[PDB]
Amino acid sequence: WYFGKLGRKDAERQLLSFGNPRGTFLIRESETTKGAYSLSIRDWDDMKGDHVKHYKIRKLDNGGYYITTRAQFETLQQLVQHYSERAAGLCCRLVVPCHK
Amino acid sequence: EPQYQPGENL
Repeated sequence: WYFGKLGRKDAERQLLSFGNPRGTFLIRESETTKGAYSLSIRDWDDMKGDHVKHYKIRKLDNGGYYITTRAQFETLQQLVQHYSERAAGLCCRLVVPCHK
Repeated sequence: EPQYQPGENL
């Protein structure tokens, strides 16, 4: 899922580099909110057919992560695994192998 | 302000 500690420029550039379709979603570190992160998904308006959206996330008080109150987890891997089946609160589900 | 745009499916 995540490639490392990239998500603003690096991610937005690699997300549109090879032409990886929807589902290529990665996790990174927030530059404005440490301890939390922002989902970098290749989501568009369907007119451009090429764009990246940043979903600002918040860390759980009990020590976890959740994009929505309808699906909260404790680890990133567990979160990814659940969104890898379907969309629990995003524009698209996390269905992608790798793109290194 | 950062470009934060959360899109849920509620």
